[PDB]
Order: sequence, then C-alpha cells, then structure tokens
Amino acid sequence: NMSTPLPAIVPAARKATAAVIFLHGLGDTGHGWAEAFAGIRSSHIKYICPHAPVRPVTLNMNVAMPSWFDIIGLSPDSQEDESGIKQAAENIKALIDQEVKNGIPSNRIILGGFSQGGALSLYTALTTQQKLAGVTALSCWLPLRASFPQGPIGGANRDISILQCHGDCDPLVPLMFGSLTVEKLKTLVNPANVTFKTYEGMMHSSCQQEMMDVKQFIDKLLPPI
Repeated sequence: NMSTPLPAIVPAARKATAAVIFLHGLGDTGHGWAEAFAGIRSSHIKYICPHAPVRPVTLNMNVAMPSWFDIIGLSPDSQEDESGIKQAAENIKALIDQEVKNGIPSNRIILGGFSQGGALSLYTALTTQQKLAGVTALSCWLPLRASFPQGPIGGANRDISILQCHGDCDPLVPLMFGSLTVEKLKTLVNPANVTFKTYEGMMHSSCQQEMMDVKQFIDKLLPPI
C-alpha cells in the first residue's frame, strides 16, 4: 500500500521558535489548510499540516478516502473507533516529538485541527504528557468522552488554552456536538482558558473571521522571542 507523504509546510521567515500542527478533516489533505494558515502566518512560527492516510470509512460504505480514523456515525451516541483514535493519537504524539528535536520545545507548539482533525487534536492534547501551548479545535468534537474520569485530568496539560470554533448552520458536525464538547472540556481543564466562538451563517467550513480569531489566539500564546 501507499507510503506516508511528507506534511505540507508553511516555513518560518525568521528562526522558528514556535510551531502549529494542524490536522485536516475528512476526505482532505494538508494542502488546503497549509495555504490557509500561510495567510495568517507570523515570522517565528512553523506551520505543519500532516496528511491523513487513505482508508475505508464505515460511515460511507467503507469507501476509501483520507481519514484519521474510522467514522461509524454522526451522532454523540454513535459508536467510535476507540482503537483507531488511540493509534492515530500516537502518530500525532510522534509528530510533536519530531519538532522538539528540531529545537522547538513542546510548550511552544499549538495542536489544532478541523472536524475529525480537530477531534484528534483534543484527544491527543488531553491524553499526552507533553506539555503543549494550546489547541485550536475547529468545528469538531471530543472523541471517547466517556473514557475521561469526571474530575480534572491533571498532569502536564491541566491549564492548556483551548479555542473552539463552530458554525451554527453546520449540517455535518452540528453546533450541539460542539457545545456538548466544550461543556465537557470545562470540567477537564481550567475553564478560564477555554473560549468558544460561534459563527452565524457558517456551515461545515471556515470563515475569514474565524481565521482572524485563530490568528489572535496563536499570537497571544506564541509571542516572539
């Protein structure tokens, strides 16, 4: 079968002292979000957008397409690919570790994604023990939420900043699934660093105002020097 293509890169102009790792959504590659993040780039930030492997998707009759893990249903009560989410989480952890040996400590790295890409970001951030700088979760949800105990998660990533964005006309990942997610997030990490933003009229895509809010979030958490 096919090999793992190299991630799409938005290289830093000056010495890269911070990095953003953004996971694309179903059926996509990293190339579209690479050109999106390049439009709001900062001099000292490296932007990595890895590609998901092409694999059969149970939701659409096992028709193969880029997918970080199997999708079985579109509802909060749906079955989830527990094995695949955990396995894909280790790949993302391995990708964060490849940048810390490039001279960028994990605490200067934001892990984000769109839709199932965002869902993997939230699960990876809340389970890894690498301290990260923040999470940009776009039109996504929290997978395997029932597997988290009911108190704070504790550990290296207890007060991480999370910016969750969602549109109120999204027909694929509805707003309710994002609200259910951020409410569970507020009980796992310090809710003072959790910001939820709703975009009226947006569907399962991105808006210009959202990128502006993503940029303000990354700039605040990864300033120069």
